[PDB]
Amino acid sequence: LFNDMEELVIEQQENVDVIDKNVEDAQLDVEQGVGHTDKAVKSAR
Amino acid sequence: SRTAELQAEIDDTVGIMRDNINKVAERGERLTSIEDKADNLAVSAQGFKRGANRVRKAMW
Amino acid sequence: IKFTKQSSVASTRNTLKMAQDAERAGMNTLGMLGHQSEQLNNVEGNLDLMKVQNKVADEKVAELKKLEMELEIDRNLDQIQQVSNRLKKMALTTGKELDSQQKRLNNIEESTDDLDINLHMNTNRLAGI
Amino acid sequence: MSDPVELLKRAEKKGVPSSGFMKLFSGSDSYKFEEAADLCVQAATIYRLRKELNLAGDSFLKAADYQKKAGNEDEAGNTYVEAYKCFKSGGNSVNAVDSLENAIQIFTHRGQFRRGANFKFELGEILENDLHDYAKAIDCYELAGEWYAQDQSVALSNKCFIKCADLKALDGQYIEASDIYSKLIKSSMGNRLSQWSLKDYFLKKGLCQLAATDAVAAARTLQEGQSEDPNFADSRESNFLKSLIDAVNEGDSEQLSEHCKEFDNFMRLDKWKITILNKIKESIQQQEDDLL
Amino acid sequence: MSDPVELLKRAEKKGVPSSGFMKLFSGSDSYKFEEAADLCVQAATIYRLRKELNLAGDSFLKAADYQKKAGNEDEAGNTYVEAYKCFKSGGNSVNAVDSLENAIQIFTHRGQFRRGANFKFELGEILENDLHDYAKAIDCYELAGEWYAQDQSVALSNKCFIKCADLKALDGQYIEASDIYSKLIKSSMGNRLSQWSLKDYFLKKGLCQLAATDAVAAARTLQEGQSEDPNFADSRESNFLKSLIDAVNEGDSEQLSEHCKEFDNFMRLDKWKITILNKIKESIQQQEDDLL
Repeated sequence: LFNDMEELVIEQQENVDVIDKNVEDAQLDVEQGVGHTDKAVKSAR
Repeated sequence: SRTAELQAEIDDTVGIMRDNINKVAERGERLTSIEDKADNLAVSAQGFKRGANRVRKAMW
Repeated sequence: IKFTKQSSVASTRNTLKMAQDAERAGMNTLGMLGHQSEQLNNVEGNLDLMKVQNKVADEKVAELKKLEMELEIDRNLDQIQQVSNRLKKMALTTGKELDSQQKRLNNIEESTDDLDINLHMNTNRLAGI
Repeated sequence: MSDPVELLKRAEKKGVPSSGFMKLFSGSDSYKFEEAADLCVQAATIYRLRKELNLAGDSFLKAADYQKKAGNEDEAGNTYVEAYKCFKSGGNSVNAVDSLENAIQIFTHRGQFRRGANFKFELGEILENDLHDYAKAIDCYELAGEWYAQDQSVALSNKCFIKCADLKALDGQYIEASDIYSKLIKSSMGNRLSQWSLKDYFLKKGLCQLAATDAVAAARTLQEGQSEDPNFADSRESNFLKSLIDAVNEGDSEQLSEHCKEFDNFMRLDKWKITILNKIKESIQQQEDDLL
Repeated sequence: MSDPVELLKRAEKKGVPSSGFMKLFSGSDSYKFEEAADLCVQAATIYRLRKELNLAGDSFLKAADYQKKAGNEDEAGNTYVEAYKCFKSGGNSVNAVDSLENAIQIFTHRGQFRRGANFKFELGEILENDLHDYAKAIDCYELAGEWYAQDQSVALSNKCFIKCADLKALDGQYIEASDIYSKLIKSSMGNRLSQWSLKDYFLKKGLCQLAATDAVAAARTLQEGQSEDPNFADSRESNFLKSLIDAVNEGDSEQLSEHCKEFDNFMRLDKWKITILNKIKESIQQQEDDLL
């Protein structure tokens, strides 16, 4: 049962890698987007 | 009496760690769902960036 | 009598071996769970920053629209007991750490879903401006 | 709530492409297919709320078809995955298979090998368990493992290749199963985390080689494992495989069955090992029957 | 599907900046590089679909360079990660290293020390296994662990420090490796999850200091382990370290050989410890050479 637990954690490593990478990209993309809306508000005024 | 105590301790760890197996199965299901939703989140963030950029160009 | 003792010695040898190997399995599992805990801490931080950025996005979009054999048996049992104690501590440990990470992963799930919905809303609003 | 039948009828009406003279005055038909898809999605949601799951799957399939006609292939793949979820929860394995095939095609064409591997794996599961189409399941698991290997997913690759090797060995393809086990072994060397699978791996390889009557191959596999993995050298699996090789070389099926019982008492033989071991016994018995 | 070579040629024609008179009438070159990058990415996804990974990685590198020229540094880093993916899956470790270097520089330049540290660790692993660049991999691990300490990630820094000290000790640099083991001891002290790691650390530090002919240093390392860490006090590692210290105090290489044998008897020894202990024995032999 140790072994099965440990193998399930093997599989879950990639889940953790993908969540970190994807949430990072999402955060960065939203930062760029909020910058873009800030510039849009600046121009519209 | 020592060997019996060792046997009891091992049985208890077996029980604790079967519960651990069930918990890590639940954790794996949760992590799969979170992976799917974070792929969704990244796609949505890119779309929001692009739409905000297009609006920025529009008002300029 | 001698044969039975030899069988006991061999069995205690196997028990000690594969017990030690179980110790290893749990150990690397725990180091690995701590690694993934750190990664999930990063995920949580990014989600928090993203919530703040979506508040800013909400307000900006709103304005944008507005605009010898016995002895060996004994010693092998000694070693097995030591390892087994360490194994029990590890099992109680992994149960606890999985519990905390399970609540954390739940909250991560709802936070990601909420951020996704908010971003889709803001993108739909920006499409009409 | 709207009637899903009326939503589907309106979706069908809107989904008719512009033909003839009207094509000179009508804009891109993309837009029309987009609302046909939206109407189909609404009907699918209403069916899903009613637990009329197969109908929801059908509506999602129609929505995905219209999305494909609009050029929105990514949305089409997502909707095929939704149609899949509806069919799988509905017990309609055939339409579930069709949905994943379409979805995986869309995903692979878009360079999303990760998602395509996930769904190819799930498709293989439906083929193994629900439809019992083992051959194309083997194909699914092999290809998913290849896609995972390209992504440097050693682990998901290995899960797929375990399943592929097991199904191949059960189907009489012992040599190819042994070769997949060789690949899996080579991938699991040196990784502290996988050594337990590694012992198992060596055993299975030898067993296939005994089912192919190539006892020399079993011997070299066992020697290899003894040398390259100390944990396997001293393991019950190595000793058991030594013992099976010895029984096979002797032509003593009873000794093999005794060894199987002994190994069973200490480590339960799962169904797969029982099948392969029975095959090995049968090959022995057939050889005596010819020698008699 | 389009021919990827034609896409690359179109990108290359499109990769030429405006020079001279038409620069006065042509807009910013950013759009133009954007088009070239899109073409290269499309060609590279096609290459990836045909399993021609090296060409896909090269096209990723070209697209990343063009995007750097366009000012989209983050997309260039992502494309460098893709080039890494296809190069390492393609077996070209040197080009994967180049992609990792460019990506790490990009990520550090944008304040993403986290990505920098992760990919520095991947880079060091690739160097240790494929290219046997031990010194530069040591630097990679040290820098990764340092940036991880800057990121407050205890576990990542701890792991990177373990491999960093491992490589440093095996390469003759005992004092610095023991110093990193002291850092590992201090960072891991008081944590119940890293207890076992500590149990190993004290021993490793003592071993390294003993390979440096500083017997008093291994003695203080052992005494620190016994007094500070209760579990290590009763651990076989502490007893092995005292017995190593005693044997080298006596200069009895035979006794040392014996203690290696008993330590192997219950806990199979790892190549790191074998190399260090062989170096200690050979130091007894160099001492023997001095002894005349």
